[PDB]
Amino acid sequence: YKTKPTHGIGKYKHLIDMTLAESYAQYVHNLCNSLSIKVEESYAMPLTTHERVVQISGLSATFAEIFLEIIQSGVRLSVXXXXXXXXXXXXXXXX
Amino acid sequence: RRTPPLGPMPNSDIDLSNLERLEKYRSFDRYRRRAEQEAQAPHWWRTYREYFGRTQQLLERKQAIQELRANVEERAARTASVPLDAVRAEWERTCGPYHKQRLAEYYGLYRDLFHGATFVPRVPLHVAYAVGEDDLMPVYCGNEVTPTEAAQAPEVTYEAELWTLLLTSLDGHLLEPDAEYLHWLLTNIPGNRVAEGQVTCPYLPPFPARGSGIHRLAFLLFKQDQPIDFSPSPCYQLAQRTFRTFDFYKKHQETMTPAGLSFFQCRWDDSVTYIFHQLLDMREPVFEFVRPPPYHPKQKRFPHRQPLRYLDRYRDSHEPTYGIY
Amino acid sequence: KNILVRMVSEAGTGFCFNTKRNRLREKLTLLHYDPVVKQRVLFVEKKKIRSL
Amino acid sequence: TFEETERRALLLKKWSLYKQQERKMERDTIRAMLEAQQEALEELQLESPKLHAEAIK
Amino acid sequence: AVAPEFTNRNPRNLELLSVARKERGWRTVFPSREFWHRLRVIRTQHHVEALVEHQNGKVVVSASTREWAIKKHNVVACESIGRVLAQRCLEAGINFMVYQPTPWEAASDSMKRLQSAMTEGGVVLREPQRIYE
Amino acid sequence: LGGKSSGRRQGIKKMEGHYVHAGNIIATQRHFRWHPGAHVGVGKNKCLYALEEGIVRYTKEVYVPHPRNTEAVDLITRLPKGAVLYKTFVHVVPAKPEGTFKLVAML
RNA sequence: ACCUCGGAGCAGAACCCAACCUCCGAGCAGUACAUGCUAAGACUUCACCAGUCAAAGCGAACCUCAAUUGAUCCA
RNA sequence: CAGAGUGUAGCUUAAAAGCACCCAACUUACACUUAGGAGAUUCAAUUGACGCUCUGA
Ligand SMILES: [Mg+2]
Ligand SMILES: [Mg+2]
Repeated sequence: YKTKPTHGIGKYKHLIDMTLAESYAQYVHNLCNSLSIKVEESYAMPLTTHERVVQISGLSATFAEIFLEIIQSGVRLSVXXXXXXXXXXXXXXXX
Repeated sequence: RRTPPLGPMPNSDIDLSNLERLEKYRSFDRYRRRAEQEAQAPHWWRTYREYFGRTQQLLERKQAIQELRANVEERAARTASVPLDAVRAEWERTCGPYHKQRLAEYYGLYRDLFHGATFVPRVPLHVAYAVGEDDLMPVYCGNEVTPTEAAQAPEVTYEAELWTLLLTSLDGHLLEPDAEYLHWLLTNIPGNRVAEGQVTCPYLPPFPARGSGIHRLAFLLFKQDQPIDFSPSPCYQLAQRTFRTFDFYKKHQETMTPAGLSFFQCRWDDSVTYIFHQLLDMREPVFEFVRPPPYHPKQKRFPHRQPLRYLDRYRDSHEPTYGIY
Repeated sequence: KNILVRMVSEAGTGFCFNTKRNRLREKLTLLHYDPVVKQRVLFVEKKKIRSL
Repeated sequence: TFEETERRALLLKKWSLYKQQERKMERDTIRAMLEAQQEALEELQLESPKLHAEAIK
Repeated sequence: AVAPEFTNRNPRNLELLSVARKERGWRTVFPSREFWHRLRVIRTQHHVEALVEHQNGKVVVSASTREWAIKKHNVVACESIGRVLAQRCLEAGINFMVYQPTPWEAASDSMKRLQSAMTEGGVVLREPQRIYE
Repeated sequence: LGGKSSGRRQGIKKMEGHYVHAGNIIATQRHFRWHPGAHVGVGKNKCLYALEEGIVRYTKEVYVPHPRNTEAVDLITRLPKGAVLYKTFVHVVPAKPEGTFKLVAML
């Protein structure tokens, strides 16, 4: 009841090659999860070629750098633009 | 009028500044667990409970486990039923005593027999009632066995190197409650054998009245440091055998501590009648079970929107009455 | 869209019940309880009884 | 076949065992880096603040 | 001499008679609280507990690989535990249970195995009705 | 234009501490302003009723939805890792004991 | 222009509460075919009529939906 | 190489636990679930002696 000391006890609203590439993407996702970063989305973009994405948002420079290094440590990368090499992968950021 | 909460409100600490940083229970199981934990905790707002409610040994064990694993090598797992008897034995040896307490608590032996105050039955008591040749019907703590099977006194073992074995019904039959009926009383026993020890009160079978429910007999076993006197012939008089274990424990069992328990359920049977007639020498009491009558509101003069059944609810009874003609 | 129809039990004759069914589709057959027979029995559709 | 399956299970187990160690190692490495960073920031603070600020940017 | 109301005060009396009151409600909340005894299985990392509980919350009977007697000598482990419990149940005289798992839990093999073990032991997982009138 | 609907007369019909016989309706509502607790049922309207003779009591109890009911589960999942939902529950605390053993005869 | 029924505000916390006040909608669908029989005890749109809920029992298994409707006599 | 804090596997008003963690399957992937997996009181009689963290040289 409103006037009772147990007022808002129920209140809840306020609380609320290709294969290889895929594997790599998965790994990246896992890493992100581990390190506590928001993985927003992932795509399945179209000899043959195959692209995968891991959309990321919010990470400080030092931490970000570390993450990048870990990713670096095959196929390719593309996010300052930071490309590298060993089908295709493209971890687009939003820091 | 907005009153502040008496103690701390739930969900206060976890809301925080941001919601998107936290872990959230992606599962249900975690949530369930949390809920359970919360329930277990007390709170200030009434609430459910208000209204209703060695190292070496370890190392050895580890080694054994390792050995087992090696033996398996695992393949079997990739379907082994395991020996149960051995497990049971182990339990008896080690945490059986611990377990027994819980059962006792559930069954209200400590509250009724000892007036409160729990204790661990350390020494494992092993009783069994003989039924023909074999098998001996074992009195495991909690078991249902009939008074036909309990007509003659049982065989007892425990593997312990003095004792006093007792057996009492906790309900208090026939006469007023907070009373108990003893079935025998073995005393000043040396070691594992009953025949060597003395007997004051000899064995009756259980004698639960018909439709009285289920009764809970209890064997008791204590540790004797000092040998002691006790207190009445081969008697079947009921007014002698009425005795409560609490008072007895208090005014006498001072150089004594109980170490072994086993409780045993009883119902009506054809032997009960015999017991009542032959040795007790009286008419056996029959016990039904009567529920309280149906409610109904007060008799209303113009019932209004009830059916023609209104009048059948208030009537004594059924047959057609003819007033005066 | 929906028709009302009467359904006649084969066993436990005399007992008829009223049900819905779409106007476009099949004549209805249905298992259902007869309290006369005191068993489940097949009813068959017979005569529509208003349409709606 | 049975034998093959048995082999396979063992192999899988081995793989699992391997992976966890690697993961642990990675974690350790990360932790080390973090520690270094923590040290470094403190040092910067102690020494010259402008530089620290720049680093942070 | 005999009294009119002999008061048998065995806690489990009205359960075996199949007359004592089950808690009827909680039809929104899970699990349903209408049972004399409930088989609560609690799985974790390492060890798998199994319990027998009343409405009160008093754990009457249990079996776990933590209890170290059965740690001597996983689905198999679970099965073993269940078997042990069944034996325990028999000794206690709890031959009836209610088992209200989550759907996933129900589906799971370990749970099934446990159930089977219980059945073998001689403990039904349904429990008789209250008997009114 | 529009509708003018009559008052629905819903709400609590029996308050905490009232003696409520088996069958008495306790509280009527659309949606769950109260939930069924011990010995309290739910009709098709969500209306709460006493399943036994006894006294009504109200309590704020932790709420766990049924696994099969999806929306609630989702909500639960959404909440942060130390959160518990809580909800109000209505119980009947039974008075008269179901049974009394009486002496029929001496046979 | 409206005339029956329902949901939200006015009507902020047990019900109740108007206007040719402000705003949404309904006059159906879908799944069944034990939408079988009966029955303690309640609620009720401020009357009545209409509505609602419903333990147990006997029969059987192993309802969704807010509104979704209409008396009597007559056919 | 001299001192101080101590010293249950990642982590705990745990006492060999529970949380974390790993592999496979379902998953675009994550998540959930189901099967499996692996882990510890640093060591000698509350005292001493090996390991870290930290401060000196
Ligand atoms: Mg009225
Ligand atoms: Mg019913």
